[PDB]
Amino acid sequence: TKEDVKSFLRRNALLLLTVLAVILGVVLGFLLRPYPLSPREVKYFAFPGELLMRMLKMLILPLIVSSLITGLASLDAKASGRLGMRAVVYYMSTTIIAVVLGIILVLIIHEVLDCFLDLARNIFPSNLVSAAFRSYSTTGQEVEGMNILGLVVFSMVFGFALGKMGEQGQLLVDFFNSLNEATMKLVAIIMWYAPLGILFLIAGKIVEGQLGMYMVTVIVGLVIHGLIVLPLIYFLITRKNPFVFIAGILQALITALGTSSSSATLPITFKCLEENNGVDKRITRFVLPVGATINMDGTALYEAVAAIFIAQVNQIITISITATAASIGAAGIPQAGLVTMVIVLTAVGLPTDDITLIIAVDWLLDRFRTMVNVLGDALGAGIVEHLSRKELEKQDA
Amino acid sequence: TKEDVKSFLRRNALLLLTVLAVILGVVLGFLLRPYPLSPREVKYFAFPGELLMRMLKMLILPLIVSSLITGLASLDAKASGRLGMRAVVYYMSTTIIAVVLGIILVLIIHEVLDCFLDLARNIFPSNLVSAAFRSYSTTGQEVEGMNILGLVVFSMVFGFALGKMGEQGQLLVDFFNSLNEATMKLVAIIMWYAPLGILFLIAGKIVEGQLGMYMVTVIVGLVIHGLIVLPLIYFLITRKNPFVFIAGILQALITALGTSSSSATLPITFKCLEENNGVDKRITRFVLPVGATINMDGTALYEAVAAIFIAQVNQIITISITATAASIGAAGIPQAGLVTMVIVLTAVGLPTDDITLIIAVDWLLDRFRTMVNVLGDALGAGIVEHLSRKELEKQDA
Amino acid sequence: TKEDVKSFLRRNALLLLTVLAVILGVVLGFLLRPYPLSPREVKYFAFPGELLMRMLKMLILPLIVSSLITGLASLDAKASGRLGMRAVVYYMSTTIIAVVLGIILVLIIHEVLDCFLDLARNIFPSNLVSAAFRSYSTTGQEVEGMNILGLVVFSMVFGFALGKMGEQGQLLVDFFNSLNEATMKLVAIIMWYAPLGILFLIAGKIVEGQLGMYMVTVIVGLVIHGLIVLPLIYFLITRKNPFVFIAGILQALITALGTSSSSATLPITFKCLEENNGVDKRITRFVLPVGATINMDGTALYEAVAAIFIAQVNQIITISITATAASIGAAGIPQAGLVTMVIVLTAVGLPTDDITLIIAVDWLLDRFRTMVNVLGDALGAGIVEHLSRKELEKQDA
Ligand SMILES: COc1ccc([C@@H]2C(C#N)=C(N)OC3=C2C(=O)C[C@@H](c2cccc4ccccc24)C3)cc1
Ligand SMILES: COc1ccc([C@@H]2C(C#N)=C(N)OC3=C2C(=O)C[C@@H](c2cccc4ccccc24)C3)cc1
Ligand SMILES: COc1ccc([C@@H]2C(C#N)=C(N)OC3=C2C(=O)C[C@@H](c2cccc4ccccc24)C3)cc1
Ligand SMILES: N[C@H](C(=O)O)[C@H](OCc1cccc(NC(=O)c2ccc(C(F)(F)F)cc2)c1)C(=O)O
Ligand SMILES: N[C@H](C(=O)O)[C@H](OCc1cccc(NC(=O)c2ccc(C(F)(F)F)cc2)c1)C(=O)O
Ligand SMILES: N[C@H](C(=O)O)[C@H](OCc1cccc(NC(=O)c2ccc(C(F)(F)F)cc2)c1)C(=O)O
Repeated sequence: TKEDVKSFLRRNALLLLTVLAVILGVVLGFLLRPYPLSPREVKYFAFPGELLMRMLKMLILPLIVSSLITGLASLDAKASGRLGMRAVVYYMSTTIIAVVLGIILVLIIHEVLDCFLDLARNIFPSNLVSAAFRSYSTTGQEVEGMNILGLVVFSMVFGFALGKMGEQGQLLVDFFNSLNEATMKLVAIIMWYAPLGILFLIAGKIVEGQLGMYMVTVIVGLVIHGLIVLPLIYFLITRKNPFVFIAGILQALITALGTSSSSATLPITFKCLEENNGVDKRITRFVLPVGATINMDGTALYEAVAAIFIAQVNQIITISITATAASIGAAGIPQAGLVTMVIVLTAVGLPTDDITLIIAVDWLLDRFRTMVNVLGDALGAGIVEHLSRKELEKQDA
Repeated sequence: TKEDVKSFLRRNALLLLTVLAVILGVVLGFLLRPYPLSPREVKYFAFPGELLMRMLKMLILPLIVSSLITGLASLDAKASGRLGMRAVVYYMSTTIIAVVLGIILVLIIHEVLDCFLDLARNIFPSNLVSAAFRSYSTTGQEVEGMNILGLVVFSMVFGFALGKMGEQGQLLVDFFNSLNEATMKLVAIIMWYAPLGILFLIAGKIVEGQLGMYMVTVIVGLVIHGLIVLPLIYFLITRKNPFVFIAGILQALITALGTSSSSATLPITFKCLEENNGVDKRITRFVLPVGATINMDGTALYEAVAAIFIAQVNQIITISITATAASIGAAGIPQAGLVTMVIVLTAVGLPTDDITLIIAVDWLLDRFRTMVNVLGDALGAGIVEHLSRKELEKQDA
Repeated sequence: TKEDVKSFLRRNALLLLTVLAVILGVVLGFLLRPYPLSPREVKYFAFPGELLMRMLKMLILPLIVSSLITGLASLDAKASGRLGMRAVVYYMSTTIIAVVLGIILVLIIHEVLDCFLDLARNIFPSNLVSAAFRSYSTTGQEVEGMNILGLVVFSMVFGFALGKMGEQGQLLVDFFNSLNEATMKLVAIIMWYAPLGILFLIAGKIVEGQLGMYMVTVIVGLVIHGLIVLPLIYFLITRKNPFVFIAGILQALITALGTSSSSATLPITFKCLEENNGVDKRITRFVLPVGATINMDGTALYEAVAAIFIAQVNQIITISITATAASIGAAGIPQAGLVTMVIVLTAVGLPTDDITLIIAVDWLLDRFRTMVNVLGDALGAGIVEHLSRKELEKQDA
């Protein structure tokens, strides 16, 4: 039992390094906490964690495009719809269970139109080159930050258009498969930088009562949905140990607990499922890019608790529907999850000005929130893969 | 005669739908006209027509690039110059007849240097990625809106550079031919959205004497050049019925009567000539992208009438040359045709401040103006195709 | 001797034309010098030289990307490191000899932290499409002008990732080799415009004591390092006549003496080495893109003289290290070499406000400064090619 320890210290050496970086990140951060938290000084200390995010976000653009293009071309007309329906039924339910449990824990223990239009404006981009670095935000009208929604949508219909012309449109698919493979080699390179980054990402961010109880409500709620409810969903589908599957994607969850972005961690998550858990590439390039942008189970729970927590200052159907709708939401400027807090409160009738209270604790919750967002699509991949046994068998020979 | 009606209701079902959308567009627009024409309210009603333009303009960038690249590579050194000379002699004459007839109807019934330099600055782009979403406008110096001129020029010399290296540069040509085909599948998809868009595009834009007579001068002038002069040019070249050819490209003219942009309609025009009229792809990818940006017969007529109409408030050679030069013009910010009205009046000596009069009626004229711009290159394609009998025969085997 | 003159007037006809353009450029410039040097008037006269720079800079982006991608894929794991180590040992020494000689001639005859971070932020781009037209400059935070550093770095690791997957990643390499060849055909086209441009580039820029002696210090210093020291380095490696090699790349040096940018001239330099001097493409696509951005021997000499020249108004180790570090420097906004003058003086302790003195003469020195920057990598190519005899032999069959 205590003899086979060295065989684990050599195998998962980097997995121990990113864990030790989480340990040392708490160490160095609290060590430099008594010193002044000057804006420049903080941003200079949080620079090796900043460099990591630049390498990580540069890799997502040629990843999501090449993923969905080959992902839909390598699937039949009915096979693409089937795999999709299996994923959507999973996405909607996992964002509906997290909101239900999220509403229970808080009730037991404790322009809006222009947003709909901008999302629709972003689903159909006016320019593709622009979409690769610009999103639409009304009131000039194009804000900085890649329009992932417009790219995901275009990549799907373009990829499916290739999968409908076959022989002619094989060249482009063979181009996008080599490009997806090249960025999957680049992710193995940037993988080694992760410990040095995850350290300064959480070391630099810790140098920044009534909220005390709220913090535990969400944290425990996320543990019940993520480490209790979600593994039971996997066992109800595959009948395989999920706590061994989750172990394989640890390097992606540990980084999610640092980066706080399912986007920044999607290339590592892609490697953790294609290499460690050995999931079929045909479904990773399909489920993972969509899942990271739409399936946000960690967000659904946090949006529900925050809406009822501010009600203490002062019709659950108007809150449960909006919090599930906020999870699919990715409009305007890219943020930490506070970008959609105005929309979730206006539709019900709660005070919008009560947001400044939760922002002080939000940053530590964001790290746990992202872990569930990644765990949602990660476990979801196995569930969709197991449910698409016929579709994946027919593709070979 | 009245028995073969159902065989037309099933065949050209979408062509009847876009016509009925033009009918219902007049219906719903005038129905909601008594109500307040509030800025937000109008822009929200004109949203399903707005979404259409986003899908349409996203498709032009990978269309014009792939069109001209394969279009010049699939043609010999002399064959490219020949086909080109046939198109230029046609372009210059169709913009010279429309100005002559345009000058007759109005005379019978009724910095400028920095603009030349910006056009030249835009012919040779400083950066290609920039050119895909930015144009040059002096006084920071790069305005939003794709530099079509710089793309058309580069696409030609890049495509011809591939057509000069052959075997080596075949791979890229085979890539750009699959990409042109993929966006031609995407246009068939967006084709079905057109009725729902063309409805709200003209329904939302109708909720917005001396000019009364001017409006008819241009409208009748356009009918004489477009539906009388232009079909006679086609009959003088092909000796085939043009009123059957124009019927094939109806779905592109009906949309031009809505979108008001030969750019937005170029992907539909590409489908209407490659699928309905059965024109050779080798000349569509050649003539159509250039024709939509340079051959503007509807503009030449409107620029001539507007210049002499403002003279009523108060040397035809100084007006006839500038109005033909305004048609080739595509500099600065993309507009509705009023962007070049300062240039056409300064060179002759007419009052520039008299522009605010015609802008109120310009929007309805723009819809008819574009129809002639599309009809110019559409009929032009057949004429060039028929004139390049030897060049297209030698290319096979 | 005087009989074989016509055989040179027909062969190097364009090389005589660009030389005659340098002659006529001095002629027309001084002819129009008595007239008013109005801002607009100057910019309109310097327009045919302006058009040249637009064609030249549009060609660098698809050149450097395709160059380094095929350049590292067509080399073995150790072969890439070897060729690289040979180039780096050459780069660092040529920037160390130019600073040493630069420090001798001037001493015989006569936030800074935010700059380090921005360079590191630019080495790892956050977005690739952005990197193709945007650089990082702190205090919104992304300035206009292609991030060459981030492109050079990415192009290397992406190209090497293809060279590690072989057969799979051969398609993309065969794509990038056809694209590098296409822009090498486009450079032969733009080559003919060079005389008409180089004329108005130096004709328009000449219409714009204590500094008199400083001007000669640098000019003579550059001649000693470039036309005396550098050819001796080539003879110490190849044992071949360098004054015949330099003659082949004349059309690239003559243009450098006009454009004043090693970027703008890199496509011509690429043609002058691949066509005239007959250097192996395998090392041109390797050494040249890097060399133009990092190896700046003309800058190292000018940075050293300017730092000690301003000391006349008032520890050489603090000046010699910074001037060598300024040569590798390419951060923020693209300039004429004055962008790094604040950094080189703050680290030592010299007055930063004394910059406004040398800017009046800097423009004529810049033209000679660039010639050494181009001559550095041009001669460097031959030296690396000769030093990589084994690596280039093993690549064939
Ligand atoms: C809110 O945004 C999304 C985007 C994608 C999806 C689904 C998904 C996932 N996960 C992936 N990878 O592919 C497809 C999906 C479909 O349901 C539709 C499916 C599909 C089937 C058949 C034809 C198609 C043509 C174009 C695009 C998708 C198509 C592909 C769901 C919601
Ligand atoms: C104002 O802007 C334009 C742009 C294009 C054109 C003509 C055209 C049309 N329509 C198309 N499709 O191709 C060519 C044209 C030529 O006349 C030139 C022709 C050509 C022949 C031979 C070599 C070439 C090399 C580079 C570019 C074009 C070349 C191609 C005319 C005016
Ligand atoms: C300041 O910026 C630079 C960038 C490049 C270089 C060198 C160079 C030149 N000149 C070129 N063409 O390629 C390589 C170089 C290496 O030293 C490293 C070399 C290399 C070898 C092995 C594996 C690599 C993997 C990724 C990138 C480069 C790699 C390639 C030096 C400094
Ligand atoms: N931390 C969460 C959280 O990034 O998944 C989430 O972050 C805020 C947020 C809100 C709405 C949309 C997003 N979108 C992304 O970060 C994103 C996710 C994935 C991609 C993709 F490219 F597909 F990989 C691109 C972008 C993020 C939250 O805190 O609620
Ligand atoms: N409605 C006309 C009218 O778009 O063709 C015309 O619109 C204004 C105008 C003026 C100058 C240039 C343009 N250019 C375009 O709209 C355009 C046309 C074609 C393309 C292309 F990409 F090649 F398809 C790109 C842009 C438009 C007019 O009203 O005179
Ligand atoms: N004239 C010099 C001088 O352009 O090489 C130099 O110009 C200023 C300067 C300073 C720092 C960086 C640069 N970089 C470039 O011009 C540049 C060089 C090469 C490329 C590349 F793309 F690789 F070809 C891109 C950009 C220029 C100087 O005067 O010191």
